Parts: sequence; structure tokens; C-alpha cells
Amino acid sequence: ARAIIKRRTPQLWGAPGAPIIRMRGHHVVWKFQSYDLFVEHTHKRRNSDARLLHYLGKHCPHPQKSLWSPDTPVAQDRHLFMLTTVDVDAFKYWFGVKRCRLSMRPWALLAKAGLLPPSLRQNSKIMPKPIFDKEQLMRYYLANRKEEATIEREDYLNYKNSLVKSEEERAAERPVAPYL
Amino acid sequence: KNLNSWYAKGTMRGGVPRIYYAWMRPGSFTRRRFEKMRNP
Amino acid sequence: WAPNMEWGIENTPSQEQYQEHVPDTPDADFRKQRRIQSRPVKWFYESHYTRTGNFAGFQPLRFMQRRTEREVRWPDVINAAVQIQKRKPDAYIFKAIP
Amino acid sequence: CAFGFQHAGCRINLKATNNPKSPTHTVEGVFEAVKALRSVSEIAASRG
Amino acid sequence: KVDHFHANNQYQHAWPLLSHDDLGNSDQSNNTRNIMYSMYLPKRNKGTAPW
Amino acid sequence: SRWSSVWPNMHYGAMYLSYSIGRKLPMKGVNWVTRESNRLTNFSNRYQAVINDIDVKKTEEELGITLQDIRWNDHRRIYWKCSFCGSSYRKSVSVRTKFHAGCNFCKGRYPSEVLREQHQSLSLAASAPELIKQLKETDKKDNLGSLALTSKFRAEWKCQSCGGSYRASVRSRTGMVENGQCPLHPNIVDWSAYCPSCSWRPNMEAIAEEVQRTGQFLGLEAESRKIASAPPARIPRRKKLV
Amino acid sequence: RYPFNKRGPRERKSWKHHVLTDPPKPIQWRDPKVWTKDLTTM
Amino acid sequence: DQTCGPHKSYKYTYMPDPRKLAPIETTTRSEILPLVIRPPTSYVPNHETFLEKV
Amino acid sequence: EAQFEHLRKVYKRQWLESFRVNADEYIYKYNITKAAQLAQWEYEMQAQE
Amino acid sequence: TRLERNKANGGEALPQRRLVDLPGVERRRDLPADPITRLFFQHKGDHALYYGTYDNPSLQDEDRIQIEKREPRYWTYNVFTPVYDFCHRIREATEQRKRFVIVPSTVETRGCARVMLGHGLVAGFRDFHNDRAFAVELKYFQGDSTINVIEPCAYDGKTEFEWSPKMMRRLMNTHGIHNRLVVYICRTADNRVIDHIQAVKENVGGRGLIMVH
Amino acid sequence: PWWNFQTEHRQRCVMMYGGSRAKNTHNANHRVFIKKYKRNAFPNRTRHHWAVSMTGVLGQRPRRMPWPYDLTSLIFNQPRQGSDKIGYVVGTSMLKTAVVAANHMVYYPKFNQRVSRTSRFFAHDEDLACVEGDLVHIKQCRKISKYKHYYVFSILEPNIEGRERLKLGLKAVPPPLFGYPVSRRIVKLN
Amino acid sequence: RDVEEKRHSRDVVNELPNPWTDYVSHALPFPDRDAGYPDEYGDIGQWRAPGGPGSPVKGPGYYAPPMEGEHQRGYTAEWRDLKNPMRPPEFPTPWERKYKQYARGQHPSYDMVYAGPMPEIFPNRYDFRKPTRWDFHDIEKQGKYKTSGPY
Amino acid sequence: MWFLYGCCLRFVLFVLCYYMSPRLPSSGNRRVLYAVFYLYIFVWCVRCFFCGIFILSFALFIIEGGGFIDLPGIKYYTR
Amino acid sequence: KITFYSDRFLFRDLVNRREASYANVWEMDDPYRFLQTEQDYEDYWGDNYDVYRRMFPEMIGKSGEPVQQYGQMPVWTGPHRQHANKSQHNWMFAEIGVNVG
RNA sequence: UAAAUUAUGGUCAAUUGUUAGUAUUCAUAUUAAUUUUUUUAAAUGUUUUAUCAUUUUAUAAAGGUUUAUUUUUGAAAGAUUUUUUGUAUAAAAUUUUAGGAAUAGUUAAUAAUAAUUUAUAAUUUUGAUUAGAUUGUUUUGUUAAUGCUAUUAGAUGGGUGUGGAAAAAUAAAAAAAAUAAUUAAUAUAUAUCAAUAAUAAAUUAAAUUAAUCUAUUAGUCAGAAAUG
Ligand SMILES: [Zn+2]
Ligand SMILES: [Zn+2]
Repeated sequence: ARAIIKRRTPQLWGAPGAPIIRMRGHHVVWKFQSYDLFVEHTHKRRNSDARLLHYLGKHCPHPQKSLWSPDTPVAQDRHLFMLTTVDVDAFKYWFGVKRCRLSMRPWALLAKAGLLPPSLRQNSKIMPKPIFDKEQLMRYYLANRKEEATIEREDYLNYKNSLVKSEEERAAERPVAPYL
Repeated sequence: KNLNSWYAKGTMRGGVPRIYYAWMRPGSFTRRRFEKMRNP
Repeated sequence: WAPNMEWGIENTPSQEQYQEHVPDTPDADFRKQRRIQSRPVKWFYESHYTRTGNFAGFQPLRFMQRRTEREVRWPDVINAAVQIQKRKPDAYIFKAIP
Repeated sequence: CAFGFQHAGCRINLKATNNPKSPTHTVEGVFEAVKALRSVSEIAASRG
Repeated sequence: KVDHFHANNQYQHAWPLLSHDDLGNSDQSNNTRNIMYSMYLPKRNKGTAPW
Repeated sequence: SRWSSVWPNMHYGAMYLSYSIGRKLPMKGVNWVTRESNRLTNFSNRYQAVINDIDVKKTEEELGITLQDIRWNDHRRIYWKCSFCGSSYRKSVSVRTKFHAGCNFCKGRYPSEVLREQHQSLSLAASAPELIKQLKETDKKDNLGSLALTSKFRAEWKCQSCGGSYRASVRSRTGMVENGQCPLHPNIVDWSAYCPSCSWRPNMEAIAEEVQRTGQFLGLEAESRKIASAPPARIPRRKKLV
Repeated sequence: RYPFNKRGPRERKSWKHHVLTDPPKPIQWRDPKVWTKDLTTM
Repeated sequence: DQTCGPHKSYKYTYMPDPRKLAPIETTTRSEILPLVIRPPTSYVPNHETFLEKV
Repeated sequence: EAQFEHLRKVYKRQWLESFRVNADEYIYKYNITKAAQLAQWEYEMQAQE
Repeated sequence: TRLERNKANGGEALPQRRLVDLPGVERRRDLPADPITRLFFQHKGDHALYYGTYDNPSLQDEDRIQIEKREPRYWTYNVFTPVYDFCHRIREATEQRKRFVIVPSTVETRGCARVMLGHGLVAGFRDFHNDRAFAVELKYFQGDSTINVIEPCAYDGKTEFEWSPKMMRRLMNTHGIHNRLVVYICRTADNRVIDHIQAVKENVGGRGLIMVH
Repeated sequence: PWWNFQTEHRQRCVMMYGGSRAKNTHNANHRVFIKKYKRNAFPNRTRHHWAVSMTGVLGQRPRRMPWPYDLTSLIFNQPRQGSDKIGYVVGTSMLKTAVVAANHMVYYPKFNQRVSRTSRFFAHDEDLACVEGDLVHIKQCRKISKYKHYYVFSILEPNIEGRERLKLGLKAVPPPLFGYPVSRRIVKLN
Repeated sequence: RDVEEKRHSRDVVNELPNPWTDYVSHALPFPDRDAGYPDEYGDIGQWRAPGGPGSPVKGPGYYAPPMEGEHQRGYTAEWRDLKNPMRPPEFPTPWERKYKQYARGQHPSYDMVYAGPMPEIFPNRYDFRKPTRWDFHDIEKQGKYKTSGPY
Repeated sequence: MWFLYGCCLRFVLFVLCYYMSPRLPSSGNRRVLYAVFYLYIFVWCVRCFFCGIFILSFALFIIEGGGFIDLPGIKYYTR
Repeated sequence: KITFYSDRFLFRDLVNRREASYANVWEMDDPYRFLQTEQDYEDYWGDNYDVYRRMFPEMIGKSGEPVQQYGQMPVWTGPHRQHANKSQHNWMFAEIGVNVG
């Protein structure tokens, strides 16, 4: 949409782009390289602020030691730690509710967090991608079926409101004699 | 709440020694003129 | 119970305490007015409550001071009083170490 | 330190470029200040 | 704020001490009790006590 | 150029890189000279396996340094050969007498750096000679037949497909891991039983066998095997909140 | 003003060898009456 | 005017402290996600065929 | 991206069923505060009169 | 506040009637002041409609001089104030070894005076309700004035120096020694005039009025 | 870092534990003034230039600054600054248009003192009531012309003397006796 | 999805809350409490505390009436529960005498203004001159090249 | 420092080497180098001093200003 | 401290002393007539850890927050990513925001 | 016009120059620098599309500005079976120069007006217009500290008026409409104006992967140190 495009730096569409959970981090000497994880738009100006939405955290790509805990005889604890600070709740509001695009290195991290499922590009090179066929796919659903009366619930309380005002303890909000 | 430690104060002058009073000045230490009624 | 306050004679290492590397001999460190130094584990033998803490919320005035100035402008041999350092000989005679 | 002041600090002229400075004036000034000083017990008693 | 040479927001919160390599003071095997007081704990001005 | 200056990375073993003027000078001027109480060979009684693991020819030929010219704490960067395994390195007698620092591969002969001997994880010969035949011939198999099945020892082996030398962990081969470490793949047996290029083939066999059997490939077949085989008896389920 | 106009740093005895040279140097002929039982320290 | 220079070379005694050199536990990623390579396929059998293709 | 868009909703069931509770509670507290400062303005109006 | 919870227990159960008393016992007395050897007559309280203001005074004490106000002329002058002139009245009198000063009378001038007197820097003061003046009797010791120095917070009036409670807490903290020595008078937001010690014991800061010690 | 000492510096990339990352700009540079004119030849007429300028705004010095805490914020709560402004309506001669002259607050931090400042505004007044002097309230809106973003939002006192001066016919305010300050000795005789 | 859910529910270790996924703890934009920030004067969060005069006001815990409220008209509920000192409390407690007086404010105060000097009751131990690098009988060991100070 | 024009050291161009006599009580025959340089299109003349030495003919001169010398009016000296 | 007490600061204490009587002599003078609050008792018996340990058993730490493993978020892609959560490190994440930390 | 404390409550303010009768921010100091040292950079070919077309990819060249630069869903995020809405240009505060005065497509109302509509119009000494330096309002330096002294780079008119917004004639280091790729952060000698290295500067050695570098100047009357 520009007469003379900017060549290394075109994104898909538009001047202020969709929000994206990028994980930038300044390129200097590897020892001095840690990653500014942050929400922001696709199409930025040259720096990381003018469409910065909401600083989201920082990652240490350099695996550090248990020099904050004592020397356990526990392996998985003695292993190096790789640390990151998220903004879990503003990530949920941006990603979940405002729908910002989750880039792939940041996703590679949050996958390790446990927020998001392990990404598309954590490819176990060592196992092939799948083979889809309708006969077996329908034969299974045939075999194991789940009901409308167990699926509509989860649909509701997983994408719509889930605070079930327990019908019994809605009694505490239905007043008594002086106004009943 | 007074993060000035009393335990790290005073500037060291090498060997120059300066007196410090444990409690009160050596003058006001003794009180004979008043315990012994030697007064106008 | 006193804490194990920082920047003692013992806590600090050489290049900080003095301004040369000084051996950490566990025997006969005369410059720390020390005679021997058995080094059992830091906090093993002392009772547990005594481990009060580590205070260092002050100035290491031996080593770094606020608003450093040459004490005596003249003669030029003077810095702040935090620049204690012996004399650097001319070309350094390195013996053979047995 | 010849008086024994462990916690003190004297400043003269605001800076050593401010004239007049001289060994005479320095010694005279600091001793004059130490004279002008009032004790705390004297401050108190003065206030009764 | 972010990814310019002078990042601020990654220090704005508190990150434990990264000792992954020699960032200058042999940070990775040298453990730095006194180096932290004198050196990396920020200060009230040059030389003042560790804040 | 420019990136010559960049320091070589130092990990969690490497102490002082000595990579600048004052970083070497005050240590440069230590003009060591070997005296008869410096001489390592005077001290065979205490350091017998430090004497017996010196690549002496490799040393003298390359270095101009003699077995006699060796201190018991010699800071010079000489070559050794492991007397347990038989790999070659360039290590100074100082960091090997002060610290028991040695072969980057016999570093892990013991299963876990932290609890090194407690492992009652069984040995190699008294447990699985089917590795004793695939391991590369060393004449030290008499001792390695006691390496634990759980050892990270990057042991070299004979492959069966390409016959060549492939080096893998004794644990990554054997499969079993000491209770409570980072466990290894469910199929690491089938993906290190062969060569790094010839370990591909023995795999996709059972993978296409099911594409054929079912007309469809979906990795969920192992899962469904576990549910069609292993019924959970009483797995406590939490009181719902809804 | 500028310290190195009309001439550069006087390199004079840059190693100042008099503080080094020891034509009299104790040898195997240390005195067993004035040197230690090791004959290394006086 | 500061035609002279700094007023102290603040340096720190390197000293190795015995917790950083304490033994880390490791597990090479080729013990969790094994690495192997695909023997060559007909469309790309050679490592010159490969580069001709890419 | 069936799970990846299953979540983009779940985090609207979670970020709203939490903004519900928390704006409820912010108003229950800012209401005590709003009401109390309002009462003080009324009282200082009395003492002024 | 703890010395009243168990001193106000004297409430009977009945909310009883309050007793009528003599025509007046609840009226505030006047403070004694000899009428013949005097600075100004301690004017009564009944004449409370005769009292004018500092700026515009009544016609009282014809026998006596009247202080004048202190209001400059241009831009180039600092704008003095009663708090400035009271501090330099007192400074000059303690420098002249006077006894009574006739010192301007504004609410925070006698504010400063009542707290100085509480702090002992002054042998006494008196408000004759003289709309303009009031008299401060100075205290001496060993020949030298007890008010060692007394400064206004501002040599100007156009510059009010509100003191942060932390500012006022870093005066009573001399290098780790708690020091209520130099007394600082600041007029809070509540239209009270208090020293910095009661100002930081209640964590409120006020306009800076004077420093004194 | 800033709190570190020159020789104790190692690494200008990161800040290890905490603190303030910032570029120690070089304020100490002897900015200069290259005289490109002669003391009698300047291409300006009023304010000649002969030494370096201190440049900026919210940076010049004496450090004047914005202060909202003035008459306006004492009387009115505002949504956004400048909304409500009270003044002596001065100048209305543009038909249906008023010029309201009301003050703001210019605080000098260094001195610890203020000076509020004057400004002749444009203020629409449909129906031409106000006369020069009515103390009026003026509020902001959508713009009304090039220059009037305001409208006469009330009167606080109408110049009743003036309104009757018009009713009688005279000028509601006599005009200033003299003009702006000049430099020429205008010799008015008779 | 179905086969994974089957195996997941077959996993016992599951069915626990992962508090990263389960709730947005504080979804609004602002904290639930003033967190060390500055104050009206700039007294940065350390030089201050919450609850002082800068807070929102606390309001009168009563009603502010005109003329005939508490001036001898009658009495509120705060008039029967209050008790005169002579008659005992309803319920017995074994209050300490010392705390009774303390609570009241009549205890003879023993503060630290009254604390005399803490004297060196026991002479500590004689401090023999520990030798330094400025106590060397011979100006040789104290050269410029060996001794830069006594310790 | 008018002609240093703010930089720490300023380069100029030899023209004349005339000798001026210092200010009393001092005595000498001080070497004043009348130099020039173009800068900011105007070209300028700089009467300077010489404390350095000269081996090769070089109208490259590094005028850095210094204190006062026994010569009245020469604020610039050589590097 | 450099507090200056007015001439009659001690009247409050003095009438409390002139009037306060004691059930018998030993309540009149016992060594714990100074100690009024738990601060007073700890500042007294802090040196005496044998008394402090029993008296203030709360500063003694016994309890804590257990190390509680979660159940894990389930993935739909099945074993084609059942490595994808598994590295040779631990991964520690601390949430921040306006509210926490 | 009352003292009071249930005893350090609310978290560090603190100024280190050898001068030369005396008055006075004013040579010599220290701090931050600059002068000064190659451990941060770097490449060309944007990419799809149905095709001589078209969908996608919008503020670093300067341009000299001090009453100044301001704006949205309709693009996109973005989810359905259809026609679906009212949120935008405005401002407001702060504006330099020794000797200071006049400036101009003009001000307001009408107006979807008037290249010749109406008029006592508007800017200004509360410092206007011209001209001059200058990038405009959380980044520094010093100082115990009001201060003093700093911060970059980005918007330089309209002319077929495309687009959501003209910001659009080459100057990332954003994966750019199929998971390409991350076993990757490395980048050769190429550059901009950033980015303070002399990293134990001199006896005991580097649980390394053995990688770059051979390492130096000052003074010598005052005042550390002098004679030929
Ligand atoms: Zn080995
Ligand atoms: Zn093979």
C-alpha cells in the first residue's frame, strides 16, 4: 500500500497492525543478550515503543544455576534454570480477549510456561506429520460418542460464563421475612 | 528507620588518635565538692 | 548477637582490602594480625541462633568513599584516603619458585 | 582531630577557590567556629 | 523503554542474579558476595552505601 | 577483523579466562622452575593413577616437557590418556591434582554428578553383556563391565548397520535411568540402537506397518494401546467445583 | 605545557636494571650457620 | 580541569566460591529428543543433488 | 489451532469471570471510600455553617 | 488518647440534665496585667467588638507607640511579613540584650511565640489583645541569649515553603542521633501552628514559618 | 552503571542487578557562537544576537513551568486544562465576538514562586451582550473560527455603567490616550 | 482431542490446578493496594506509609445532625453498654493487675529515658599490643616496597 | 579559547615565524607562529606560539590552547 | 537522643508513683516491673535463647509451603509433542504486572 | 496560649583543593566527560497473485521550525444466516537574541458567497512581524541539595487528490498471507556517529572449549624527589 515499499520490513497489511506478542531482544554480545517479551503491533515504527502495547516480561536465554537455592541431591533441581517473567494476566487479556498474534519464539517460551500448548514449530523431526482419512475418523466417532447433554455444558462454561451460582446457595440472595 | 548504622561512622585518620568518653566527661566524673560539703 | 558485618578484615579479600593481591595463607597471615587460621565450616560449630545476618548497608570507606578528593593538593602524591598502595618497583625481578 | 571531633565537618568559604584563603585564615576560622559552638547541656539549660 | 540500547523495563522488576559467564568479573565461578555490595547493588551516588 | 577479541564463552566449570593484560601479567611473572620437591615422579605413592595416565610421548614430542620435568602441581597444559576409558585430552597437572578434574567423558561414568556412588543401578557386564559385544574394543572392558546402566558415559560402540563407531550415553543406550533424574525418551533404545544416520530405518518399519494396517497414520495408536490394555483401577478424582 | 613537545618520554633505564642485576648472588655456598636448615631463608 | 586522571583503580579479588563449581546435572537434548538423519531419498540421493536442488 | 482457539475463548471466560469478581470488589471498597468521603464533605459543610 | 478512655468512664447510665450554674463561671478570665506600669492594658474580652485587625487596628493604647506594617514598594523588593519582622525584632533584641519586645501580632506570629515559649526560647509572651502588637519577654543565660539563632523560613513572603513530612523528619535525624534541638515552626493545613516535632508525630507538614535554636 | 566508578566499570551493555539504564550524554562540550556578522550590521532590527542561545522549551532557564493550580482550578473542576476561563472581557468590536483576557499559572521551581500570566482570547458571544469589562466565564467547545475555541458561558458581572453608557450613546469605554510605544519623537503641536 | 483427553484423564497426576491457566488473579488495571509509590511531596514509597493524612478520609462513624441530637435529648445505644467503674464487669476475666494499670495509663512508667549508663561491670581483658607493620624495630622491614601501612 | 572554537585541539596552517619579546621581568626571544586556517567558510588568522620542535617542514600544526606565557596575547600552543 | 524535656515532664509519672500502691512489697519491687509488652520481654530475653526459644516459639520456623506439583495442561496434538515440554533445564517463570512483585 | 510517653513508628541529606594583605560563583584539584585506544555487527534479491494487470505489506537523506505537529474502523486483530449503527481535525499550560518596533492574501460574522460582501477588523512592548541560533515538554553530569547542566532520533507544502490513514523513490534485522528455518543468537572486515576496557598491570595457574594478546610514557625549586 506504499509507492516505494520498505524492503526488509514489510508485514502483511496496514500501517498500525494487529497486536502481536513478540519477544524481541537487542543484539549485542551473547553474554549481554536477554529478551524483552512484550505485546505489540506488527507494523511498528523503527523502535519498539510507538506500537508497544504492554511490556509482557523478560527472558534469559542463558540457563542459570541454582544460586538461589541450596545444593540439593535432586537432579532436576540442580539442572540449570532458564527464567522468564511474564505478565500472565495482561497476556490473558491481550491474547485471549483482544486476540493478539502469538509469534513463534514467544510461543516457544510460553509453551514451556504451561499457558499455551507446545507450538507448531517445536517439530519432533523424528516423527512424521499425520495421515487423515475419513473412514477411520468417522469409525472412531461412531465407536466413542459423547452426548449433547455433556458437551453443551463444557461449551458454555469453557467459552461462556462459568460461575455457577449454586442453585442451593442462591438462597443467600433471596431475602427473609422483613422483606420476604 | 535510621539506616545510618552507628557501627560504621567516623573517618579514619591513620594513626591520629582521638579521645572518646565512655559515658560522661572526666570533669563531670567526680563530685567531691557536693558529696563532702566543700562549698561556699 | 552481632551480625557477621561485611568488609571486616577477614571478610574482605585482598584486592579490595589492600590494594595488592595478598596470599590467603591459612597459616601466619601477619597483616591481618592473624597467627594461624583453622578454617572449619562457616556456620557449623557456632550455635544456630547466632547466625544473625549480614549487614553491609554502609560505606566501605577503606575501599570506596563518597566524594573522593586528593586530601592534600600538594604534593602530587596524595589521592583520597582510599588509595592506600605500596610502591611499584622498577622492572619486576621474578625468581624461580621451588 | 586535634579537638577530638569524631562526627563533625567544617566547610570554609563554600569552596577553596573562594577568597580569602590562607593557612592563617583556615586555622583562625575553624577555631573561631569551635569557640562559637554551644554545648547541648548548655543549650538545654539556656532553655531551662 | 524496550529494545533500544538502553532497556529499562527488564530491570524495572526484580530479576535474580545472572551468573552465566564472565560478564567481566568472572561472574560464573567467582561467587560475588562482596562484589554485589560494592558493585552491582545500585547506590545512592558513586560511593554511597548500597541502597 | 573484529570478533577476534570476543572472549571464549565460559561455563559453570571454567574459572578464570586470563584474557587481558592484567589478567595474565600478575600470573605471568610466576617464573616456575622444577626442583626435586616439585618433581611429580617423586610422589608416585600418593598419585599413582596420576602417574599412570600421562600421554608421555604425546607430551614430550609436542611440548618439550618431560615426565621428569613434570611438577606434581604443574600448571603446564599437557596431554593425558584416561586409564579407565582411554580418551585423550590436554589437561594440566595442577587442575588434576588440586581438583580431581579429568576426561570430559569419564566425567560421567558415574550416573549422576551429584550422587556418584550411591547408585545401586546395576553394572554393565553383570547386567547386559549384549552391550558388552557392541561396545568398542578397548581392553578396558574388564573395568567398564562395571559401568552403571544409568551412566551418562559417552561410550563408543560398534553399530550393526554401518559397522562404524557411534558414541552415545550408556544410559541413552540401555534405557533405564536412576530414580529421579531427567528421564530419557520412550524410544531412545530404538533411536540409538543404531548409527546417527542408520538409526532411521529400524524406526519407520512399525510406523508404516500401521499406515498399512489401518489405512491411516495417527500417533495416537500407542495411547489407545495403553487404554485398551491398562485400565486404571481407582485413580482418585477431585470433587468438582461446579 | 604538553609534556612531550621537543622530546618524548625519556625511556631512561626503562627497566632500571640496577634494581635487578646481582653479580653477588647466594649459591650452593650458603652458610649453615646463617641460613635456615633448608638453606633458603636467612 | 582534570588533566590528570582517575583516582583509584577499583578492582575486585577474583576468588572461586565453591558453589558455582559444584557439579551441575546435565542431559544432552539428544537424550530427550534423539537426533538421527534420514538416509537419502530418490529425488535427492547425493549431497551434490541436494545443493543443486536448494 | 483447535486448542489454540479453544484457549482464546477460555481466556475470556477467565479474564472476565475475574474482572467480574474484581470490579465487584473494587466497587465494594471504592464505595465504602466514596461514601465516607461524601459523608465528610457533608459534615464539613455543617461545621462550615 | 489512652489517658482518657478510662478517665471518661464517669458517665452515669441516665443521660442526665446538665446543671444550671451562676450567671457566669464559664466565661474565660482575662489574664492579669498591671494597669499603671505596663506596655499595653490587657484589654478585656467584653470589648471583643472593639478589636480591629493587625492590618486595620482600632484606637486603643493612646499612651503608647504603634508598630507599623511591613509592605514593600516594587517588583525588586522581597515581600516581608509579620513572621519575618517578628523574627528580626527578636533577633535584634536578643542582640541588644533587651527584655520586652513589642512584636507584631498575626495569628502565626503569636503561633510561633506560643511554641517558642513552650520550647523555652522565651521567658514569656503576652497577647494584650492589642490588635497590632504583643510583647515577648526574652530569656537570657550566661550573658548570651537563649535564642542562639532564629531565622525565617523565607526572607520573602511571595515564596511559601511547604515542608514535606519527610523533609521535617530529616531534621530530627542528625547522622543517626535523634535531635529535637533546633525547633522549626510550621503552620499546618489545619490552620494550627506547630513545631516540626508534633508535625511529624502526626505526619502532616505545613507552611514553613521559622527555624530557631 | 552510573552508580559505578570509572575504573570499576567493565561492561557498557547490561546492568547486572538493577538501577537506571541511561546514556550519559555529554553536557560538557563548550558550545560556541561563530560571529557571522558585525556589531553594526545585523539582519534583525529589534533583538540583536551576539551570544549563544539556551534552547528548549520546558527547558529554558529560569525554568518556568505549567501550573494548573490557579484561579481557574480553584473555582471550577475541569475535564481538561484550559477549559474554563474567567476574565475581564476586553475587546468585542468584532461583531458577535468577544476577547476574554484570563490568566493561567507559570510556576518557577527554582525560586519557589509563581506568576500567573495574561492572554487575550477569542470568545464567541452569539447575540452581542457582553461589553468591555463584564467579568465573564468562558468555556471551550468545538472551534468557532480560525481563532475562537471559546464561547461566553456566562456573565459574572455586567458593566452596568457601560451598558448605560451605550444606552445614552457614548463609547462604553473611552479609548486609550496613547498608542503603542514608538521610537520617534512625534511632535504634536496644537 | 478425544484420545488425548482420554489419556489425560487417565493420568492421575493431573486434575490439579495450574494457577497460570486457571484464573486471571487481578484483571483490572490497578493494584489492590498502594505499592511503594511516591506521595504528594515526592516522599518516595520508602519515606512514607499508608494510612496517614494523604489517604482518602474515613468519615464520621455516626450521623451529623442539627439541633436536638445528643444534647440532653435522650441517648443512643452507646449509652447503656457503657459502664461506671465501680460495678463489676458482666463476665469474669483474670486480667493482670499490671496490665490493668498499664491499659489505663496509670502505671509508673519505666522508660528508657531513665536508663542510666551501662557500665563495664567486668573489666574486659587487657589488650596487648598486637604487632603491626609499623611496629618493626628496624626501618628496613617498613620500606616503601614492603609496608604500605600497619595492616 | 575564542579560536579553538570549542574543540579540544584545532588544526592550523603555518604562514610566518616571527619573534616576539616576552613581558617583563621575563626575557627571551619567543617564537610566535602567525598561522591561518579555514573553518566555517570564513578563513581565519591565528597568531600562536611554538613550544614544540620542528624536523620536517609541516604546515600541519595542532594548536591546542594553553595557559598564559610570558608573552602578552598568545593563548595557543603546539602539539 | 537530644530531646529537651520541659521542667516538669515527670509530673505524670510522679503522681502515678505517689498514688500507685501494690498488693504487697514484692509486686512493688520485682525485676520485671519494667517489662510491659512482648517487645519488652523479647528485648530482655533475647540474649537468653534458652528462655526465648520456649517463650516465643513462633520465630522458630517449623512450617512452610510444600513443593506442590501441578497437574499439567493437556495438549490435543498427542505424542507428536509429548517431548515438546521436556528440556534439559528447569524453566522458572514469575508473573508480574501492576499488581504483583 | 498544655506539657504526656503507653518510649528511636513513616527506612541514610550532608559539603576532605597549600592558600599567599583585603574585597569577589573564577588558573593548579576531584567527578562526568572529550583528547584515547576495533569484546556489536552485519550482508544482497521483498514476497506471494489468476498475469503484459491486480490482491497483501505507511514516517531515519536534508529541507529551519520558539503562539510549531494535531486526528478514526472503514484496513487488520475480528469469531455469524442477511441489510447494523452514534466515539475523529479542537485545543489548553510553557518559547530563544544586550542595547526592542512596527507586521500583513489580512480578524469576526454571516457562507457549504463575495478574484470589487459587510466593518470603528485582527498581532504586538504581557516584547509582534523580519532576520539569528535551535528538534519541543519521564532518559544525563556535578552537587547534601532548590539548581546549574543534558537526551536522541522522527512530520519540510500542494499539484488525478489512490489508501484506513501521504508518512510513500534504495539505506529491518518484525518472519512478511502453506511449519521453510531456529542444533539458533557467528557477525568480514564492514561502519555509523554511538558504546565508559589498562577486565588479578605483576611469585603459586587457569575442576575451560585453550581462544585474543607480549603490554608502555609522569615529574625531580614551591610540594615526593637531584647531582655531574
Ligand atoms: Zn576418560
Ligand atoms: Zn552405525
